[PDB]
Amino acid sequence: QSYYGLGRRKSSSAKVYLTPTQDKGKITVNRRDPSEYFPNKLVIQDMEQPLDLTDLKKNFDINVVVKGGGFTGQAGAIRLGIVRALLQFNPELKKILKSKKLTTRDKRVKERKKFGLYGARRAPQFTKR
Amino acid sequence: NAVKYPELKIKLESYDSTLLDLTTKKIVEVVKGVDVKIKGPLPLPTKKEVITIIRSPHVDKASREQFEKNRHKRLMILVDVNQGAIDSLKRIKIPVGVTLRFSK
Amino acid sequence: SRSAKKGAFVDAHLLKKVIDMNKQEKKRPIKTWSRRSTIFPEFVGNTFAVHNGKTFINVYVTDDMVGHKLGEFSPTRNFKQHTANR
Amino acid sequence: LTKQTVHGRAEKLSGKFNAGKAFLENKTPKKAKGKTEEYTKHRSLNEL
Amino acid sequence: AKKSLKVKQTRIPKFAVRAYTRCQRCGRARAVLSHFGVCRLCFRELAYAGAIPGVKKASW
Amino acid sequence: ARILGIDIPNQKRIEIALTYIFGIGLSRSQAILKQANINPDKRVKDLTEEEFVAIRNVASAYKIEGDLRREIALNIKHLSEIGAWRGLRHRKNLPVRGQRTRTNARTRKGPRKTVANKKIESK
Amino acid sequence: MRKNRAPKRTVLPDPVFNNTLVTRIINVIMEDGKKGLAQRILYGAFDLIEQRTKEKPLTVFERAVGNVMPRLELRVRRIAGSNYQVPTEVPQDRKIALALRWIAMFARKRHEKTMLEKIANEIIDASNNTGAAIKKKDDTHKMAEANKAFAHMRW
RNA sequence: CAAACGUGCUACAAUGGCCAAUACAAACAGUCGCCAGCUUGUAAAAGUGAGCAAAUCUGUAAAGUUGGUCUCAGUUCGGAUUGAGGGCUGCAAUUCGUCCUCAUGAAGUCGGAAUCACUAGUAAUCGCGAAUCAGCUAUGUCGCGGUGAAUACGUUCUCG
RNA sequence: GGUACACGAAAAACCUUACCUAGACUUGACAUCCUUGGCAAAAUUAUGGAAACAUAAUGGAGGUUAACCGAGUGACAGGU
Ligand SMILES: [Mg+2]
Ligand SMILES: [Mg+2]
Ligand SMILES: [Mg+2]
Ligand SMILES: [Mg+2]
Ligand SMILES: [Mg+2]
Ligand SMILES: [Mg+2]
Ligand SMILES: [Mg+2]
Ligand SMILES: [Mg+2]
Ligand SMILES: [Mg+2]
Ligand SMILES: [Mg+2]
Ligand SMILES: [Mg+2]
Ligand SMILES: [Mg+2]
Ligand SMILES: [Mg+2]
Ligand SMILES: [Mg+2]
Ligand SMILES: [Mg+2]
Ligand SMILES: [Mg+2]
Ligand SMILES: [Zn+2]
Repeated sequence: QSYYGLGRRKSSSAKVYLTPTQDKGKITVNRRDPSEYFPNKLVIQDMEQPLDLTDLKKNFDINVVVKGGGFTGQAGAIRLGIVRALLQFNPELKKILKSKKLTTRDKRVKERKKFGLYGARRAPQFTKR
Repeated sequence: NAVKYPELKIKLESYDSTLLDLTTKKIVEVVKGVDVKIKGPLPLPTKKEVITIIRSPHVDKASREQFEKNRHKRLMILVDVNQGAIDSLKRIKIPVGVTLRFSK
Repeated sequence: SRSAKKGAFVDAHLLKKVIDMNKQEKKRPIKTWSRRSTIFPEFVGNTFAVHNGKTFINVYVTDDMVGHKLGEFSPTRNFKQHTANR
Repeated sequence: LTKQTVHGRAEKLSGKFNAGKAFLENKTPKKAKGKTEEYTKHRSLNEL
Repeated sequence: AKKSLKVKQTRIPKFAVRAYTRCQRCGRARAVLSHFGVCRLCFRELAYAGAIPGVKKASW
Repeated sequence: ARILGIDIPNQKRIEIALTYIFGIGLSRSQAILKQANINPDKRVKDLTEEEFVAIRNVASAYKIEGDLRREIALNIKHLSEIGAWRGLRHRKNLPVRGQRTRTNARTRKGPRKTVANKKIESK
Repeated sequence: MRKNRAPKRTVLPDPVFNNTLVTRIINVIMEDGKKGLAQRILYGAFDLIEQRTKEKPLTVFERAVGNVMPRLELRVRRIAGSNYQVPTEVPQDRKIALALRWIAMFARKRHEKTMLEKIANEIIDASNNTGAAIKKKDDTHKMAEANKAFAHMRW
């Protein structure tokens, strides 16, 4: 009985596969060791942020497939993906996970550049005199 | 019975969207009224080109409007057609806007 | 800069006059509008009147001026002194 | 005490003028405008 | 000096690099859209009348 | 040090020491370094006579650093003794290539000699 | 003229020593938008602190930052000539924020070597109330004490 | 071009310079074009040459991670200027194209009085693409994504 | 001034180009209306040419003049 979750953040998909196991979780991202797929700049804890405060002793085998974005965006996708898979095993977990706001799409994406402006919200220097 | 055309790959593209859906409905209805197994009317990504034009005639480059032109695209591949379908394919009359990429 | 395979460049109108003018002993200034023609070894010894834009400035080519462009040894604009604004 | 001279330019550039003059006398009016050709249509219903 | 330049642009030049693109409706030389052969200020008038199929206003 | 009249820093690696010579930059220094086979990252102070002769020989084979200054000097004189407009432009201490001279190009004009902008009492 | 109070974004608990404040100072030393670089620099300084002070780095950091934290804040209020200052009690959130800003500002000006050792020295130099950030806090406190009279009038 | 101002780029550096290995985008564009691979070349590029009328083929992602080195110097910073040799486009590169290689190494060590923008994927910053275009020191313009902050107590003052 | 100054110009070597110096033209490089014929304009090769332009050449798609190629012709074309 596996579980599936689909997270997204900054145009980055995520396919998280939750498999019941009792021989250590063995976190895995895109068939590669997390310490090598990510700059291992301590970003690994973030994805596990909702999998820590509840538990990881249940040794859920993680099968992550992420295609798109940079590396923090990919990390954001799997946290939501981990949480969406978590919403099929013990619907109580949802309540406490909802609290910390770890069950909401961040809704934050890069704005479009506007004409006459040096960026999304920047604007040229103004000279009066 | 014959085929005379294996893997007829019809490709659709048009500047408009609603006409494109209409043409796919008409194409599918005729081709299913004859004995052909349609793979399916799949959508392809729409190539969008955007041109930026300054509104003012002489000065004020800052005030510049924008225009877009979308090339909506669809794919449709027919397995076996035969004369029974091909002869009925002659009376389809595709609205001008829709563009065909028949590849045989 | 200029490629190798291409080589040098003369308009071949300047080249034809120079060949004709070198054979003739009593050479006189050659009126050429081609500031684009590079100075070829055969040009040596002749004198040309390059169009600066207004007049024809006379240049006497030597065995040393060889290689650059014929218009490079003449000017086009002139600036020699400003004037106090205030 | 002088090792004659190892400069003087000319010689090297002389080959360059010869190359340029040979090109100029070679010049063939091969004026053209294009590259790839054919495969230019918008299709139909193969007979409408 | 407009009419003479328009006629000369239609006529073929003696060098390939001598050929430039001028708007086909008016005679404006700069800011010509090769995708449409129409300058920026004729493209606005034409786009606001519906003559060019598919050029709608953009919202992005 | 000992290489001609140049005094390469003694506490600095050889590949940078060669750059300190006038006629030898960095890329050409590496060419001499690789050609002589002497391994880089070897502080010049911790180097032996066997390398000091080979490096000198290849440097002598290349263009002498002292002759380059007179080579550039003859070339400017060569350009000015022809009467070229480029020579004239180099002559009056101005940009020799196509650089603009309206509001910029002060690296060849030294410090600014502020004059008096026009007087505008309005019109 | 606004009548609205701005919201506040989360501070985040630190990922190592679980001391929020570490993330704030990381963001303070941020330059060129490099999260990675800043974490490395800062974290390296705690390791240098271990090698030198033989004590827990979080405890030393709190002892430095808590000691640097000011109490009074002087707000400029001009009427006719110059400005008569007004001492006011700063909130707790701004207290930590101002402390961190000064710590970073005097750290990127020390005569030391790589900013790892530079920033490491400033914090260890501030745990004993003898440094550059301390002097700044001392100066503003003395200025407020001198201008105690106008504290009653604010605006 | 004796000068002055405006808007930007590059810097004055170890949050960095150089070298090696290496992970992760979105959007757009393309048959006088995109050009894979291969051969030659210190390199810009040349020759051969498939593939792609395109969710198929092509347009190397960089910051970022690790390792080595520099050890704070007007320097392995900074790249101006200048000399020479090459490559591409084009009849044609001197006036007046840009790229590469070599050579040189101006000023500049945070900038006076005074000023500008910005309230989250925003400021800052790193690359990518397109338009006009044979080519173009567009560092410009219009777009796309990677990393990603700080602060807002309040209307006494300031501008509208 | 704010509301000009990487603005018109989303590409000034030739072209662009509207400027200057020169070499050439006059119902004109382009157009209509009128009396009138079409048995061409191109492009390119020669010579003189800075190139405009001239003198000689293959005399040219076609469709009998459709479009244009012209003659005659004054109203006029043309002006960044
Ligand atoms: Mg007009
Ligand atoms: Mg220039
Ligand atoms: Mg800009
Ligand atoms: Mg380093
Ligand atoms: Mg594939
Ligand atoms: Mg200095
Ligand atoms: Mg540098
Ligand atoms: Mg040049
Ligand atoms: Mg310094
Ligand atoms: Mg706001
Ligand atoms: Mg910047
Ligand atoms: Mg105004
Ligand atoms: Mg011109
Ligand atoms: Mg006939
Ligand atoms: Mg007839
Ligand atoms: Mg008028
Ligand atoms: Zn127009």
